[PDB]
Formats: sequence, structure tokens, C-alpha cells
Amino acid sequence: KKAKLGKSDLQVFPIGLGTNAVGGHNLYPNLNEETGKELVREAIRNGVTMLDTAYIYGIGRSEELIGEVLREFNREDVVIATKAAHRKQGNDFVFDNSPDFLKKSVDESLKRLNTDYIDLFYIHFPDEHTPKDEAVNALNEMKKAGKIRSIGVSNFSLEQLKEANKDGLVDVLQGEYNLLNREAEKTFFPYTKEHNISFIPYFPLVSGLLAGKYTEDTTFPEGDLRNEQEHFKGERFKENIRKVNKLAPIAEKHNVDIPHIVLAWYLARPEIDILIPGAKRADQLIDNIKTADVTLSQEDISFIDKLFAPG
Ligand SMILES: NC(=O)c1ccc[n+]([C@@H]2O[C@H](COP(=O)([O-])OP(=O)(O)OC[C@H]3O[C@@H](n4cnc5c(N)ncnc54)[C@H](OP(=O)(O)O)[C@@H]3O)[C@@H](O)[C@H]2O)c1
Ligand code: NA
Repeated sequence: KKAKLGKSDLQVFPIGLGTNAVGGHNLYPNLNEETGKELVREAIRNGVTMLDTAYIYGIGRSEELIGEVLREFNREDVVIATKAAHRKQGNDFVFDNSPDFLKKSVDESLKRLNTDYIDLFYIHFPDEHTPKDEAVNALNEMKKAGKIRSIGVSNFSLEQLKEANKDGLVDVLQGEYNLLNREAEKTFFPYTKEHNISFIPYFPLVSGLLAGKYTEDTTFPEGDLRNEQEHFKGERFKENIRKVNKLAPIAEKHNVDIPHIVLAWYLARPEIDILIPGAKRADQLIDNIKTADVTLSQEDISFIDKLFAPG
């Protein structure tokens, strides 16, 4: 129903929405913005609390579309989480965490979202030169001014996280985590759990690989970055496909699909309070929410844990 996100006062439905496909034209071709707006709208309608966006998502367009749909509802009923770090250069970006850039980022985010505040603001990526506790202190200024209500870091190393949380101002960590890449459990979970930092994973389905989207006979076109991901190369691809299918029975048992079981597993981790599955259309959102109805047995959780053991 409602999960508290770590040290913050954020109460959210365990299934949030990823908005990279809402006006994220730089990421996807032929996006229909009205479809994106309708998806966001549907999400809020269906009880989703958290909308996860970022500056890179359409260079601000994602925040803009979300901002338009927001006028339709009550601001206090939605948790807006956005990020910044990408600094435009030469048709490419460089990460910037300097105080001046982060504060500017917040003010520009607020204008694009057309709102008085942002619930959760992230440092999307770490830059290589700014002391991370100073970057966070900069965001902390906007927090004190009431412009953001919580701060988070993303894609930080344990060391950079420690530095950023030097004064305990980091409430959320968003990192890459899935059944094929469980490193966070050893490298981050201990610390986050300790310091009551909520952990939000991304890339939980590994491009559909862990969602039953393919078969062992699936093939991709030359140049497709997928048949170059690694978990897709050589015997790794077939191996993971054949390994994911071993979850079919559990899915059947709970009357859902493999992706629902996979995600429910992540949610079952004491260290994770919410997921941010993506979507292009409203209907897809309604299918993501079903994950929240799943309750795996300790027996199911253990099997999956062993089945997807690192080594
Ligand atoms: N740095 C950050 O903080 C951050 C945060 C979020 C995302 N990202 C990046 O954005 C990208 C997307 O992240 P993501 O978390 O959305 O990754 P993701 O786990 O790869 O997206 C889910 C993938 O699974 C498929 N899928 C979803 N639901 C499915 C279902 N019910 N049945 C079958 N297939 C299903 C989707 O296919 P279709 O699209 O074909 O439906 C999609 O390819 C990643 O490359 C990631 O690195 C970064
Ligand atoms: Na949990």
C-alpha cells in the first residue's frame, strides 16, 4: 500500500513509474507525446505515487510533459523524483556536480515541471572533480529553501556514496541491479540498510531478457547494441533464457508472468522499497502494478536466490 523511502518522509506505492519513454525523444524514435501524457495520467489514476524522470529524458521534455499532466491532479498526491548531472557540451555530455550547476539544475527543473517543489532530487551521475559531500550540500541548500524535499545519488561508487553521505544527507540510492548483476547486495546493501538509505534499482529486466521477451532462437540485427550486451553474447544468452524459464512454474502458481515474479523478488529485498519499471503506454502501466499483488513464499525467494547465484 505505502512504503516509507529510507530516511525521508516519502510514502509511496511500491510500484513507481519510469518516464524515459514520456517525451524522451533523444532516447526513442517516434514517441507520441500524448500517449506519454496519457500514460502518466493513467499511472496517477491507478494509484502510482512516484513518477521517476530526469533532465536527460528528452533534455527536459520528460519533465515538461509530466508538468502539464500534473496540473490535472493535486500536487501533494504525487511524488516527483528527478535528476541532473548531464551538462551539454559538444553534441555529447560531461557530468557536472558543482554547487552552481546543481542549484541551477533544480531551478530549471522546477520551471519545466511548473511546480513549487520537487520531492526527490538526484545527482544522476558522479562527476570526477567535485567533492561529493559538497555537491550534496549544494542540493541541501535547495532542500532548506523548500525547493526539494529529499536528496539522492545515482551510479555512485561505495566510496563516493560514503563521501556524499558524510553528513547523512543522502536518503536514496538508485543503482543498477537485477538477477544477473547482484553485486549491489555485497557492495551497497550492507551500507544502505545500515544508514537507512532506500535502494531503488533500475535495469531489473535486462532489456526483456529476464521478462520472457525472447526464446533461445531469438536473433538481433547487426549493429543492435543488444547482441553486444554480454548477457546476450555466446552461450550466455541461451543460458539465461533457459534459466529464466525455470521461473515459469512460480509464475503459474501466482497467476502472473515471469517479469512479475522477477520484480516481486527484488521488492522482497529488505533494502528495496519501490521499483520503477518503464512503460510506453497506459495499459503497460496497469500490468506493472500487478507486481504489487504478488507475495512470494520464503520457499520461492530462496529458490530464485539459489537459481541466480553469482558464485
Ligand atoms: N542511471 C539511472 O539512474 C537510470 C534510471 C533508469 C533507467 N536507466 C537506463 O534506462 C534504460 C531502461 O532502464 P530500465 O530500468 O527501464 O531497463 P529495463 O529493465 O531493460 O526495461 C525493461 C525491459 O524489459 C521489457 N519488458 C518490460 N516489461 C515487460 C513485460 N511485462 N514482458 C516482457 N518484456 C517486458 C522492455 O521491453 P519493451 O520496451 O520492448 O516493452 C524493456 O526492454 C537502461 O538502459 C538503464 O541503464 C538509468
Ligand atoms: Na522490501
